[PDB]
Amino acid sequence: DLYSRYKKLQQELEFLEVQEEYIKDEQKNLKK
Amino acid sequence: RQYYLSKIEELQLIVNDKSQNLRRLQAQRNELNAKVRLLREELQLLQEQGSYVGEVVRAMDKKKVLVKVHPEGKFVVDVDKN
Repeated sequence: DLYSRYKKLQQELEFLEVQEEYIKDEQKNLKK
Repeated sequence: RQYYLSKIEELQLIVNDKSQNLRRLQAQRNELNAKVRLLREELQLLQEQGSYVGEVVRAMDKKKVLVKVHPEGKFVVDVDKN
């Protein structure tokens, strides 16, 4: 319960950070 | 108990703002994509040649028109489906 929620929250943070980096790279590519 | 709750709350708020930022960034990306695509279609539609301009003498068929292209002359042309 608590540990599962905490672990999924870390996973979803890491996933969202990956999406942020990917979107920033796509923004630079689209500007080019 | 309280360790898990505190960690979960910190992660909840941080990932909530992360998700809002991600939605904003994706909206901006889609706007840039729209701009780039519009420019690309403008280029493509500019590469096609200009079409001739001619007056219609009369319609001959349900699919053929007797036009007069200046200065080439008169043509029996076919009609587009639109």
